[PDB]
Amino acid sequence: MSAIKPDMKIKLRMEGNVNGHHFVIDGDGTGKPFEGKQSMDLEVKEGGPLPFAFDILTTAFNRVFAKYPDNIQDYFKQSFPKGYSWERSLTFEDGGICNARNDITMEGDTFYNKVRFYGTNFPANGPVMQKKTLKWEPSTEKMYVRDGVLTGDVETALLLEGNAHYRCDFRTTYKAKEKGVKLPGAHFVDHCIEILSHDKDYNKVKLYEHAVAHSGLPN
Repeated sequence: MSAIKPDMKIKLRMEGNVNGHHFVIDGDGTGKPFEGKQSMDLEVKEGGPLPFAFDILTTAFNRVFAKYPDNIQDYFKQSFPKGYSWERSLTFEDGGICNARNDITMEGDTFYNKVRFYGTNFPANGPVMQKKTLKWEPSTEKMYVRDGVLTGDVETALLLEGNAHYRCDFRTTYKAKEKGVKLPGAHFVDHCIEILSHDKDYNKVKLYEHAVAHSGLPN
């Protein structure tokens, strides 16, 4: 019997600053850790309407919601009940840079998330500050160990209006709270993130993510 139930609740608070614009966003959702699926309702509480593309934030709103096969060590499920934290750099092709972190805890059937998101050096004429993004392309996260730390690299892109892509490189470090959770072997995580619904200025958003771990093969 596991600390992690087939159905778990999610409670989040994000505070952040992009190009000097302060905001606070709350989230409430549910997910299925063993199926690799989560959805959540987000609401901007302060700083709305946001003057930048909501899409830059969405990967910051937990790899516990990833379907892991038996033959890959699941570092994220093994980290509970005490939990884990991640730190992420997002590097955009036009010099925009973000730093995000999440400290994740579990109380009963609920994951609590303390999220911080800091963004700077977005050009005022670029697609983030002009709100020209449409979605993230599905991508594959490469997981590996660097200097004894579990590291995930993604090379991906935002689709823009007008048949263009805006490229972004992600690097995330993941750290169990508990001393002694064994690191996994190198592997991949396929993921897809989608905004299912939104209101006029993206003050209320429903967000969905699906993630599957694998070793790079078909069988």
